[PDB]
Amino acid sequence: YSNEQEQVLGQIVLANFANNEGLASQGDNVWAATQASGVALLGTAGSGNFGKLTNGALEASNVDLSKELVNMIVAQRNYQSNAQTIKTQDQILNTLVNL
Amino acid sequence: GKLTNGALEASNVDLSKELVNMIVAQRNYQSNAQTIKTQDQILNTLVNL
Amino acid sequence: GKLTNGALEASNVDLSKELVNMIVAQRNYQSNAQTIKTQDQILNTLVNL
Amino acid sequence: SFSQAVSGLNAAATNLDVIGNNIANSATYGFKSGTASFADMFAGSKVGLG
Amino acid sequence: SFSQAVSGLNAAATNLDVIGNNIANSATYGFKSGTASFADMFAGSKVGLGVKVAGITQDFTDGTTTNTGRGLDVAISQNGFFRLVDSNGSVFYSRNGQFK
Amino acid sequence: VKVAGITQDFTDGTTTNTGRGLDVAISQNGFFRLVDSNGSVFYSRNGQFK
Amino acid sequence: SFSQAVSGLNAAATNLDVIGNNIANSATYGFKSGTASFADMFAGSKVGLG
Amino acid sequence: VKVAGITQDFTDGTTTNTGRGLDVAISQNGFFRLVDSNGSVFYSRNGQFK
Amino acid sequence: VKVAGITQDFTDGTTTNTGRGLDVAISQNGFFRLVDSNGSVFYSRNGQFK
Amino acid sequence: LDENRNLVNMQGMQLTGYPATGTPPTIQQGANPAPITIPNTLMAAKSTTTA
Repeated sequence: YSNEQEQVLGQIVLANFANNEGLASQGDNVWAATQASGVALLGTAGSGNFGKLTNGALEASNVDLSKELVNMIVAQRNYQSNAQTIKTQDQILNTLVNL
Repeated sequence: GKLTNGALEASNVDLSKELVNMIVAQRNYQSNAQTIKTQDQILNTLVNL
Repeated sequence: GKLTNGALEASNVDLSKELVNMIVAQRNYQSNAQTIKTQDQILNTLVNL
Repeated sequence: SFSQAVSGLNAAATNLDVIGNNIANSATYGFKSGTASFADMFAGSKVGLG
Repeated sequence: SFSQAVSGLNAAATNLDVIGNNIANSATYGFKSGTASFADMFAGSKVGLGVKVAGITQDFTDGTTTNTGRGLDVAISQNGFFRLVDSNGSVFYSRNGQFK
Repeated sequence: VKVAGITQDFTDGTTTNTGRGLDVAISQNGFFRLVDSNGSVFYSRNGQFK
Repeated sequence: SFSQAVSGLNAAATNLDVIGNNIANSATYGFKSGTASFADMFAGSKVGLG
Repeated sequence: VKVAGITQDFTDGTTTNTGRGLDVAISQNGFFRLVDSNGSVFYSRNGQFK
Repeated sequence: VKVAGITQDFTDGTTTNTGRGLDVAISQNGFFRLVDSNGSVFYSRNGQFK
Repeated sequence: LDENRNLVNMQGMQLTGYPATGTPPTIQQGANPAPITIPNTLMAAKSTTTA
């Protein structure tokens, strides 16, 4: 303020959940607490089970491309393996039906 | 704010920070394109099965 | 709009956008070959029966 | 029948899809990576269901 | 299927393009760098559906006040915008003070 | 299925630089009304003239 | 796309050209220095065009 | 690595005489207090007034 | 192969002289003990003290 | 920020937090959070009570 003072227009409120992985994503990068996901269990940013709030910083993408670039390949090879099964299933059924 | 006479304002764009980001952007685009392979292979896989 | 004396208008088309559309068109069209083929094979079973 | 296989096939696709999203979400600022978890089935007989 | 890839692929392309614009505008005086901000999408299931671009946000942190010596060249130091008009009557806002 | 119509993305592209005199650009919505030799009338956006 | 890169590149070409002319005329008498002034370009979208 | 911050070394410089009257230097800790036209309060160490 | 673990090296580095008063450096084994906000006892070796 | 002068993200979601009351204003510790805002108002001249 211009009168060598300052108000307090609010305080940022966090939300710590005892249970996790129940937070259902809702399209945009937001989560919603559901049944058995736990109550909101509010709490300030200072103490307890909460973390510091660095100013001017942003979270990373939490993904390392080297890890999924090979999981993709192994999942693919699994996919053609399945398809060979289902190929065999189609093949088997095929011989019996034409017989 | 104040108005300084006889001067202008730069572009505030630093090249040392943008060239490094462009490498990551390119490799990320390549990795995104890599999924179309598996995906196209799966489709072919679903079709040729 | 405004004018400019000495200039030309581009084609407002992007290849990087367009090729991947062409891939899904290649894959999507094929995914329709399978329905017509399985729609005709079944009929071939009936006539032979 | 197809049950022993097609379900797994679907599972496989999901296992791929959850990867692809992570590939696409590699530039967002608030993302968290995701994987899949599976589980077998058993009927009255001791043969798996998929 | 393709939705998880192509949409995200589009995002990546867009990112590079804005980066290029920065490189293409590192010399223009009244310019502000812009960066993309993304956002995922979800259906009713637990699987994702790719990424949509959410916004092209500029960074209005002021730059360096390089001088030229001409009288009709003024520069802002903090929050503010020159108000420009056109022949038709529409209004605009800018920060390039290279007047004439 | 169908084909509702064939549309055209009318988002104007880039304005290049050629230095020639008889070249004109349209920065926003706006068209050039041209006439054929017989007297017909068409509308175009090309800035190539001589 | 190539549009923004080409525009920036042939803008920097003129930017080098004006400096070259200024250097080459650093000894003439009735000479006034030269400088280039650029201006970026946007279409109807939110992403720039160079 | 995270940039913890840019610290400043607040030792005093070398006292240099200039012969003017509107100029004062501080030998140890302390700051001049200035008021802006907008009423803001700032602090400084260069003693050279007008 | 696993990763049996990450091992830190605990050799003492050099000892830069910056000139400030509110800063120290340990010469051998020993760690500064710090407590933030709520609780917890962390250990450090950096000597830059606000 | 916003025309309604609210702490809002890239999708129209107001950030919620502890409100503040009193003079001088101070926050609460157990109140249900309300959307945070940045009013462009003016401070009132509060007379001296203690010294």
